Amino acid sequence: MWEQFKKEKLRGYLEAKNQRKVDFDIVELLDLINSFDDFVTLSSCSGRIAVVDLEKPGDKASSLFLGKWHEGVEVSEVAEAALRSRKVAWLIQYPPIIHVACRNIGAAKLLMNAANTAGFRRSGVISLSNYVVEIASLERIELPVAEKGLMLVDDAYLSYVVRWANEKLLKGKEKLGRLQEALESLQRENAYCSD
Amino acid sequence: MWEQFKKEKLRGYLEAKNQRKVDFDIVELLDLINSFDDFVTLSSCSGRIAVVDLEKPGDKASSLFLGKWHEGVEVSEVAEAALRSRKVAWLIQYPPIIHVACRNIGAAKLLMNAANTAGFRRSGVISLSNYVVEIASLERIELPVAEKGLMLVDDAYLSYVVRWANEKLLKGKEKLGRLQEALESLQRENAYCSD
Repeated sequence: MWEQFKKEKLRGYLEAKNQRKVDFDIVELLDLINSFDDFVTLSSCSGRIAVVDLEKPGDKASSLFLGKWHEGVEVSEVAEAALRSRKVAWLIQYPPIIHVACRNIGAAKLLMNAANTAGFRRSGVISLSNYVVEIASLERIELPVAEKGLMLVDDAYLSYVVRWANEKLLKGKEKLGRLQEALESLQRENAYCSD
Repeated sequence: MWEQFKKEKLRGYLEAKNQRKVDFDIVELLDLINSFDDFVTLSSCSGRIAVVDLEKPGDKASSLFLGKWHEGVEVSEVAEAALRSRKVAWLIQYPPIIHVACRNIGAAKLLMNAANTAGFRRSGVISLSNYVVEIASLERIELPVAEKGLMLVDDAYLSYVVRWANEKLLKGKEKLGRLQEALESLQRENAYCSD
């Protein structure tokens, strides 16, 4: 059952790589994870900062992305997006989130422990069925900044909340890098020895 | 091992109830949870809105609570707190979070499924050891509103973000109520029948 399950999920990942529908900056991590026998990736996001045009907060049905960045962003990029709002522009920082199915309870514990080592608090098994571990962090810089193309906050305040968003996104990338290291250190234990 | 583990943890909960160190509005839920043989509560928060005086964002070491509410808050209460800041006052909404140890994998799956039924996305096993299930939600209204007793945002904007915070806190309480119902519906199956 596990090998057939992993083949199905891995086919989904390879199709997303072919369609260029995987965050370029964690293709390595995800490849690495899938190179363990007892893991298969399900989904991932390496973290982002966005500006989203929203009628009401949490109204995902009204939502339109005004701008989206997988890396640190200039205050200027953010204002630019916000000035294009037709409803309320929200600045949103999404931290990294990875889902990995694990073959058994020991494999889940291994991955959870590495995630924790890397600094991902709030990592957990979100489905016991195929021990799907979520590796994640607390998910809310989320604040309104413009309405119908007009700013709600002054340039100083915008600058402050963007710098903060940048700094959080970077810390997410740091933790992703550490997790890749940890898994690489693990995986490469006998890279230079047959025995 | 489980009964000795549960006795230790339950003693911690009863001591916190005696010291009035448990959120009054989920004493019922937590009691109910502890009335299952296969569960024991570890910790909980029923959700809150706070204003916190912070040097930098996430600088928990500089943090001082200027105001804290377990229920919906008047915009006026929030401004009042913020005006007392000596550093940067942040408005923070914390959603409900419950930790429950479960006796076996079936018990974990049961609790996770009820939590999901109630609307707690992002519920998971955060330690496989004693199947500690975290019941929780996404945790960030978090924004700066005053500095050294002076407002950074206008009254309209403050009103808007407080209303939003109120609405999120209420939805957390709704989900807590639903989870208590679900567990009660479960627990009371043979309340009126010996057989």
